[PDB]
Amino acid sequence: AQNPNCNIMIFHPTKEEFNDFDKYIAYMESQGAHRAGLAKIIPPKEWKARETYDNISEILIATPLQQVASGRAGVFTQYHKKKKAMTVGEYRHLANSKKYQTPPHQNFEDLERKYWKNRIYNSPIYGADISGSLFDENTKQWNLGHLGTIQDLLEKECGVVIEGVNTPYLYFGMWKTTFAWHTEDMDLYSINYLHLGEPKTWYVVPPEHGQRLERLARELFPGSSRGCGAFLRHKVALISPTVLKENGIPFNRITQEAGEFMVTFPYGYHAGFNHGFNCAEAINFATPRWIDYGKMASQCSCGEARVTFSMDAFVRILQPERYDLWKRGQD
Ligand SMILES: O=C(O)CNC(=O)C(=O)O
Ligand SMILES: [Mg+2]
Ligand code: NI
Ligand SMILES: [Zn+2]
Repeated sequence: AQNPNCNIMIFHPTKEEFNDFDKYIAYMESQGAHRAGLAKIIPPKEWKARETYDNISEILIATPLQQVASGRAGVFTQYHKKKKAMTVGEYRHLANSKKYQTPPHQNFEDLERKYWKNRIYNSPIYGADISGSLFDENTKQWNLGHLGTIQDLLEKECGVVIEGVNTPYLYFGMWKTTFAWHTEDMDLYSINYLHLGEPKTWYVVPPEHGQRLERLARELFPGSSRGCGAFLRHKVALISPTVLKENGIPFNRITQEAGEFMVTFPYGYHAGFNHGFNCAEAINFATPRWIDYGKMASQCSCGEARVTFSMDAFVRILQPERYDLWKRGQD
């Protein structure tokens, strides 16, 4: 069995191997990449996402989210407080202000330590989940706005045509902005390109061990667990590496830099934080191997998780028994 210790693998495709996205994902899997839950892909040196980032300041962040924490330094939840709209250029200035800028530090490790020690005492503002793309239309390779859609994959595998579309989202981050422990909707893959700015640190639990993380989370967030049998779908809970190690949960960590892709694999729980002002783009995708994960994915039916239009058909076709209860939570 390839990659049996479930380590995060890093790939360096040539320009020729960068042509066929599906083929390269399948290649990574042949080498065991999926066992980690997360892989890094460094594009060939010839490749570029676009010519420059000099003209992005007028993009609008209609609903910036202030991430307010509750709990203890290693075990906390976050809620999102909506703020007034601002442009990317306004957000970048805010991120660089004395209140929100990255502190002096020695290296990524020192910064990680400062994050875990101090995150809860601050409320950073995240420009997350903005529909759009920064890939130039002429970029032909690994262009997240031109991937095959999940609806087309389900149709190809299962023969059923369904409604829905699949488009990318932009994330504008600052120091301490945080993504809570989660897997993707319907335990899909995700792909994330860091377009510009400061790094993003990731933590991941191998898919084969995801239920260990779920059991710990039920213990650590006991009111939340009573409220919902899949509350990590709410994307609000954080658990530090120190706490995971204390409880024997297998995981790995890696830092993504500007110009790099990350791929998360079906049912690979992940969480992380941004080092300073940055812009990432991400989208969900599927392969034939995903179908069995989609069929088995947990669902939030308490009402909190509230998701996209396109999830309806996935539930309806892959999980018909769950459909009626799930839809009541959507309505
Ligand atoms: O970048 C972020 O804030 C969160 N991204 C992801 O969870 C992903 O790309 O799957
Ligand atoms: Mg602009
Ligand atoms: Ni994700
Ligand atoms: Zn729920």
